[PDB]
Amino acid sequence: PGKGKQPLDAIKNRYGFTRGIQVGTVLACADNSGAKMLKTIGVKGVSGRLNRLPAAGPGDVIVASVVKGRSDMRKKIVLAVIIRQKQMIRRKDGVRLQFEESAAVIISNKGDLKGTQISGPVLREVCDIWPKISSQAGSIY
Amino acid sequence: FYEGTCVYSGYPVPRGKGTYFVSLDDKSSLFFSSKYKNFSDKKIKAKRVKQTLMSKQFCGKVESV
Amino acid sequence: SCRNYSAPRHGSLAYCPKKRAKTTKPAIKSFPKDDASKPVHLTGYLAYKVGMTHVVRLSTRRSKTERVLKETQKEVLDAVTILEVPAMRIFGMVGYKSTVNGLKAIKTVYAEHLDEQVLARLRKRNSRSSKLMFKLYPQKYENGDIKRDYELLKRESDVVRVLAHTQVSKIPSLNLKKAHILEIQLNGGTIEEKIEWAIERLEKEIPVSEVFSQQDLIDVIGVTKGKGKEGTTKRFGTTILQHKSRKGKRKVACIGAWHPANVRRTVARAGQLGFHRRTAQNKKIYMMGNGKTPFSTEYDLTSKTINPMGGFLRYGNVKSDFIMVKGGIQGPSKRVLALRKAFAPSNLGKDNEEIVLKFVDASSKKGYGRFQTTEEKKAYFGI
RNA sequence: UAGAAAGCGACGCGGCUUUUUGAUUCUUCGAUGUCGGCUCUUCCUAGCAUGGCCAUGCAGCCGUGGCGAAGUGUUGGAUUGUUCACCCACUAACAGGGAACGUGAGCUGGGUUUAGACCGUCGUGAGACAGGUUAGUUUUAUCCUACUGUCCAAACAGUUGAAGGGAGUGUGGAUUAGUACGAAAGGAAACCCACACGUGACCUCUGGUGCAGCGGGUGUGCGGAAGUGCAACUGCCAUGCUACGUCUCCUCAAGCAUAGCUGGAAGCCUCUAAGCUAGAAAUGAGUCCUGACUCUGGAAGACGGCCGGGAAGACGACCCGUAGUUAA
RNA sequence: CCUCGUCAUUUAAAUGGUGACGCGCAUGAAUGGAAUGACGAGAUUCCCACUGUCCCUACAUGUAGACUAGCGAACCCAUUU
RNA sequence: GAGCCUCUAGUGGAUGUUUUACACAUGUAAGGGAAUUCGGCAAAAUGGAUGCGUAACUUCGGGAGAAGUAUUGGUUCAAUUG
RNA sequence: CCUUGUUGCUGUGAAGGCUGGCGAAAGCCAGCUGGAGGCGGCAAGCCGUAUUGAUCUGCAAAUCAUUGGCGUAAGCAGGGUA
Repeated sequence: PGKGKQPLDAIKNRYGFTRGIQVGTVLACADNSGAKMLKTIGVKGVSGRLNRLPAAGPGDVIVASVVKGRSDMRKKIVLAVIIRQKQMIRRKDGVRLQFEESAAVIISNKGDLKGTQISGPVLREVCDIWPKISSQAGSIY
Repeated sequence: FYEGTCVYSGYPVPRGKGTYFVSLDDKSSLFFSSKYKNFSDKKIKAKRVKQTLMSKQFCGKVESV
Repeated sequence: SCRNYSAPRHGSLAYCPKKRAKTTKPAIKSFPKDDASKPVHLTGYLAYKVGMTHVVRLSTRRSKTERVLKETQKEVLDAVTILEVPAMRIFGMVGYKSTVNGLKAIKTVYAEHLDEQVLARLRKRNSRSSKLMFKLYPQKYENGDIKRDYELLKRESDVVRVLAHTQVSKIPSLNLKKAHILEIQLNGGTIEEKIEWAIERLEKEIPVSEVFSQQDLIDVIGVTKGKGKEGTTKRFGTTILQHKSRKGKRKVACIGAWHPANVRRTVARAGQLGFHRRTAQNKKIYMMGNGKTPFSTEYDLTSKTINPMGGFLRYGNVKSDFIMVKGGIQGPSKRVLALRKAFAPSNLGKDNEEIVLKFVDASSKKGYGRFQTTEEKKAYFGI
């Protein structure tokens, strides 16, 4: 539900994959918007329990701050979608996948993309729930 | 039913075993096990690993294309 | 003072005290409600745990409200357990009467001829016996005592159950010469019908196909694996303490307040873990078959038995009839289990769907198994 | 916006609580270890979320005031020794408290409060300062009782069920539907599917581990090679164990608040004075775990040790075998 | 003292650090005042590398410990718990 | 005359059992990388020799091994210390 | 205070000296030789920072492990004397 600053209006179904990315993780930005590295500060949809750090998998929306990028863009808070992950995932058909490096892509409150082109490969399941990503990805797996 | 053929070893992979590794070059590749994935990372040439189907074909111990 | 932050309890109090089970063989203690509107039928059976494998099935399950036009079909990979079920033999019956103190047994009646395997349960040490066990009982057939006995059972009873034993000599890997004995309830019809149905079948063999069929939901009762004496970190799941502490980190730090001046039964302590009775409800039968008849799917046109290359690790090859069920089951290989018809029917959509298999894995369970049959291994290697 | 009372409620008046700080000195000075955090359990209600309802200045959406209810929840961080405070991020929501200001023979030792030393202010001085600063030893259960499991009281085979325990909770998407309702702007209401946290099990797959097994090299020993010690390094990996893996979790009955039916008192009226109907995440049962006293059966021998194993194990105990698909 | 002083910089967020300012409860000149180099098991803040400190724990080794032969104490004690 | 391995010369006992939990000395770990805590306490990482290349400030002596980077085994040869 | 014992391996490279170049002079720049210092890294030793580790009915009325500080010198030590 939409509360606080930077609310999200476009909620989607989670997949139950392993959660490789958590608060504290620094990861690359894959789009052409001008950010380069993002530092993870929160995850949408997490209600929390004692002593556990919030974590995310592919398809989930993270809150992050821009730690490398153009001057206009640094030290600001932003929303992004996780498109690939280095931790292993299992499909319901039993196939297992693993990428070389993790990455995310920046979005608006309405779920629209910030940039126009995405570097490198993207996970098939993400393109099923975020249809706009299908248009501008490098390859689908 | 098979999952495919392992990239490094040449071995056919049974359904429901092994893993795909996807590089930033955009290629997807299938490995039989962690053993042979690690040998790729460490740049061991497959033709020198004498139990592999690749090595046996190269030596002419096994008839191939 | 109140504690600083909220958190849930560690472990469930539904299973405390967690003591060790008394013997390894379970009785079915509860049976589904009788209904006089149906034919006479049995309600349970005994089985032995063989091992696990995996299968691929086709599916088409989706939300009824999903707007997608196409009849999408999808492969799913699932893990399964195999149980061996040789035919049981009927050897007697018991009648019970209802009282203000529950059900009480009136009399028990046995068959004229009994097997060496069942008489062996009655003695303690197998190899030291005079074998004068049931030798005088057959006279009761001549005397008409049997005919007086049936009259009393038929006259004054509310519930009727048969006695059945299992043919252990068919499963050599058990190293066992004494049969297991179970008391099984009959539902349907009237007391008279139940008694006549039983009388017709003393000394005979009932196959598992009498009791269960494919796609049915069943309850499985068994005793879990044993793990010895264990600490609180494993027995109840409590967190490990700070790294620089003296006198040990793997413990509950505080076991009570000053008042009351005693330890409460709700606090975690070290002790026995594992070897307890547990019942798993609503497991579904994927397949039923026989250990030495080959089978095929619509898609896998190979013809093979259920047995993997080299057999199951400490068991060997299945020979009798078998059941295959979804998911994992209590206890290690070789333990006895009790099977029961489901106590009540399920409303969940995941339970009530059809099952269509396309592949079953038959590769070796020792090491990395990479062939499905000896023919493939002989073709991969030379000659 | 009319109007005491939807919501408020001046000036005055009566109570309850012990969670704040005072007031007093009854108990302990041949000693009851003193602040905060960590860990873990239970209780209270003055109800923050989640369920059922009543009023409204209740069109709808969002709210506000009240009633029965304590089953399940109430988080991750930055500065600070802090309880407290104040900000950032998430959330259905981030309510408030008690148990010797719960908890040091459970830990920790940052603060305070022995002996060293610096600064400011006071003192002729030795020295002072709920002013600031830095360094400063955390002992012992083998007794009794509680608590957790284990054996005996209880021959062997099959059972019974007194009594005790108890468990599932919540979020989202789709559809109803851009519908009702509204001038417009906006904008609701089952069934089905995905997930998180909690609970109980399991190794087919995938990670992890390397005791058994196979290989490799460095320094130095056994005249060389082969087989190898010691110092230790290193690649792979059976069985097993494990989670970062896989499977798992609803149905009756009596009825709260309320809203109703029939109906007198009191020819009318009226949910109540008798009687009846619908009714909550609450209560009591069943399915789930433990198993008191019992009940039914076989036979002149039965049972224990000793010997050998494990699917079981601290020791007992449990599951099994002994002239055989027995062992080597 | 008031006090977690005000303004700037460092963080997503600063009872912290550094830079400025000054009617300074109660700074200050051999009761020695001020600005640096080289050297401290001295006190304090930040960045890179690195990691079982942590999320969240799992498996394995040696030595004790349990059971057994030989040997064999003490603290403490109104005691009926 | 470091640590590690050998020659001369010298050396040893509370018994059996594969042995749970909790300890005390140690190893290894997916993805993340100080989120832990008063505080990076403990651990990990770096490490010898040869070459290239080295800042502010300074009492001109130093800073300085600054930082940052590359090379290294066996064999068979040339050339004579490179 | 008197008489004695106890310095092994390595790095850096002051004063003084010899060649070659530049300069009208004064004196500047290279390469080599030389080996100073309460100067650096270590050994034998002397000490006592951390783990607030082990032990606390101890091996011990102050010990043990790993980790640390100095080690060509206002350093350490035996006997005689005050």
